[PDB]
Amino acid sequence: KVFGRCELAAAMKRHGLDNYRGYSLGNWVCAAKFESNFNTQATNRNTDGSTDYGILQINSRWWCNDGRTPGSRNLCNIPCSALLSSDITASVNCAKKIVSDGNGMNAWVAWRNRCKGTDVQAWIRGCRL
Ligand SMILES: [Cl-]
Ligand SMILES: [Cl-]
Repeated sequence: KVFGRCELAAAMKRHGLDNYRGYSLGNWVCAAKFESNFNTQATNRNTDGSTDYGILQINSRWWCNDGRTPGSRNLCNIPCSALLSSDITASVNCAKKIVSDGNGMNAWVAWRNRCKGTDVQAWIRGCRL
């Protein structure tokens, strides 16, 4: 599924991401835009052999099992394919574990490079929330 910007903001708010660990909703919408272009089916392979999955590009080295990332962990206890669903619940629940892990949203390279320190409220402007 490719979400609209406001549709995704609404879904994320419903799932408890607005101000989760102090990160306002716009941060999450911005991260999703630049990680996946709001596409739940996005995948990208990394040089180390791991793959990033779904709307928030969650990585198989640590967070999910894809059966092809040797010696990896599965800290979210889910198959990586669950992160590609039209239902964002699994992605949100895993993202909450990631952002609690110590480096906050800096875990997402696109967030650090393209959202951090910018006017992220713009991402939710105009939306019925
Ligand atoms: Cl915001
Ligand atoms: Cl933080």
